[PDB]
Amino acid sequence: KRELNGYVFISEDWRLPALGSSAVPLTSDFLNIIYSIDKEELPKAVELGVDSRTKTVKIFASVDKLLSRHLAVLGSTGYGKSNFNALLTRKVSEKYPNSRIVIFDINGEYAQAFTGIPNVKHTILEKKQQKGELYSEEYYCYKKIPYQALGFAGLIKLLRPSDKTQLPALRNALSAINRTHFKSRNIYLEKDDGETFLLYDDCRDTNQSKLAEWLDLLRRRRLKRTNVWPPFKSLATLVAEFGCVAADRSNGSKRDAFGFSNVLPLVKIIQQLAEDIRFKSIVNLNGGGELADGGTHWDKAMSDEVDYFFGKEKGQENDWNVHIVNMKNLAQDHAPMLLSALLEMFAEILFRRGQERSYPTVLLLEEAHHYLRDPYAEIDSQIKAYERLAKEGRKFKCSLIVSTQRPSELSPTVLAMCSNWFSLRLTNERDLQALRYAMESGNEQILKQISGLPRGDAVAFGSAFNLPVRISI
Amino acid sequence: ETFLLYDDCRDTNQSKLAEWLDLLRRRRLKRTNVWPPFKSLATLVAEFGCSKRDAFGFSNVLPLVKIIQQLAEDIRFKSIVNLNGGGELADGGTHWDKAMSDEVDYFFGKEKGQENDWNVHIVNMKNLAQDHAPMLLSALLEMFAEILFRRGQERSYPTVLLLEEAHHYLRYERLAKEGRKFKCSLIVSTQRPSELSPTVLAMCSNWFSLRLTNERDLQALRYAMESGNEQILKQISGLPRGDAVAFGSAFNLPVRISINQARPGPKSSDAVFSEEW
Repeated sequence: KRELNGYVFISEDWRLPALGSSAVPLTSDFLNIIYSIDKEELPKAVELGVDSRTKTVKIFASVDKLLSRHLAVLGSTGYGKSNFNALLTRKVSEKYPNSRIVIFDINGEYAQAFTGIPNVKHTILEKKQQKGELYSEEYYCYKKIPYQALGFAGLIKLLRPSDKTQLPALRNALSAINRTHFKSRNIYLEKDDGETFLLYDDCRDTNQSKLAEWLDLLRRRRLKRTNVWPPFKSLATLVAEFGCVAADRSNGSKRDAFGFSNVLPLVKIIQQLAEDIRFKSIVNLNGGGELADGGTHWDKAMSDEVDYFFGKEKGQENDWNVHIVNMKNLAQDHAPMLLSALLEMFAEILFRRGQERSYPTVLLLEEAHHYLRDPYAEIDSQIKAYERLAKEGRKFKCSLIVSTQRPSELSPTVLAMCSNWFSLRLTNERDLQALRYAMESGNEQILKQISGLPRGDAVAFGSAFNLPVRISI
Repeated sequence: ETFLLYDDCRDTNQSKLAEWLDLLRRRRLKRTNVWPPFKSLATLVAEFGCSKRDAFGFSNVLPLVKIIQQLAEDIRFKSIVNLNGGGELADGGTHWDKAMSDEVDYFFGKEKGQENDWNVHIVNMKNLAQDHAPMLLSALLEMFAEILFRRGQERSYPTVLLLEEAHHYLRYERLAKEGRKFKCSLIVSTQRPSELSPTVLAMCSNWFSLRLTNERDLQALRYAMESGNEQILKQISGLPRGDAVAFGSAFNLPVRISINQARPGPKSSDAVFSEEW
């Protein structure tokens, strides 16, 4: 209808046309009027593309409500999905140079087209340029992660003890890591008064009538602290030591073969995992760190790495705006177990940070089905972690962008939290059926159209768009 | 005389534990007056699961002790529920009864015939994680039902209960079937009616349906409707904002009305990522 100011469109379907009325099609001006957006969204809008039917009208979307909730992109990789993601990220970056975006890459394609943007870094798993300088190739730094961040629960999960009394032995061993004195091959210390404490390396029966009280005073925690982080082999020796000793009734010792028989799988798996090339190249197992007093050392060993990957809080200056994490030298076996461990820690840090200080964040995880779902197990531990991360993501300032190619393999609960959908061509039936089951703002016509979309054509529907439309880009 | 207990299957003082457990089961020991810490269950299970503590029967109870010790040091879980104890214990066998009754009386009001203070209660749970809401909320509802049964018909008081976003934890069902008998009412709010059990939608007598779009959700509504026709279900697929269709025992004929605005409204706080950039 025409008002004193201009043309306004109203969404209601309770009025019907009169009998005998003539019908005419619509021109470019009417499409412009219909597909427009409110005036208050003009400063917050971004160009996205043009419709594939008429190629005459430009369609804009409010960033605030597009990224306030979660977002998901579905399609086939290599047919324009990567181009769409790169274009969306690049267009987001240009409007606000002071925006923070983190990208978890799988193959080295997303870093190629991001050149010419201030505050761009790289990571593969030296020379640093000044602030404001653009980005070119051959400016890639190197880094890796040590095992101090995995934590008590992380080591428990990786070792997966599932027999006998292995669990209590591991708990006792891991409770005595801050008080392990290590040298080239000698683990011993003299006392302050003058008494000398010694340990042996041979696995033989020697003066074990006092080894029980040695471990007793170790558990009592009245022994000297340490200032260097012990190497990875320390836990193997510690777990081997426990369970082979016993307390005799009077002046004796016992070498129980059953205890060593029960313990041997742990040392076997530890030594098998220690010797590796595809794994040993990511985990810094050497140790040689620095400790802290007070007994609270676990928190910082994770906080520092969370800060390194994702940045600092408000009020503390940061130098990077876009941080692509390019990973290629990771075997397909260890990806779901290592990558999924990087998100629970981020969720915990987000909880600890609180509402008082927080910074807007955009995350662009790619190939979700590779690490969100373990392909050689049925345990849904990753499901709980992901859903807790998503739940905390809306309470605080965070937003995810899921990007997969085989929607059937994804858990059906994953698509529940998303609010907007971008879809490409799909050449299967199971993926379409999965899409229809767990979607919102549906329409049968677009669902039929998406079966035979050509190259470069995508559909969009959600809370941001008032009327679903197909765009070309 | 005192005897100690450990966890790591220690081969220490394995001579007289059998008579200790025999006397414990025979109920001839001394009773305490303080609540033990929650972590003691791990040691109790370790002791009861094995004149020598064999390691073959211990393997049969590994998952239970593992889970109970895993939940012990989880920071999120212990921020909502107490795990320290230290309370008064009465004399007899009614110690659980008061422990449930006092908390239930605190939460869901007091018994009729006694003075009360509040008339409207708002329970705010934003710090509770989504991985733990079902268990705690279902436990609270079960406690409420169990306390309701033994209070009696003549001692009950009317109560209206609102349950927002109810499909997570209503998915045991004593409340929905005894609410009428024990003078209690429920209001259900859910944006996905399919997840709700098919037997809970039948007891409702009035319906206030806003706009729905998914095809599966609308089919579940047709299955359990009892006071409506197919002529009005077509309007739901295109209802504008603020409009609703109502039908039930309180309406002579189905109607399509536009709801008013409440002043003051609720806190619709929404995060803005453009002002801070």
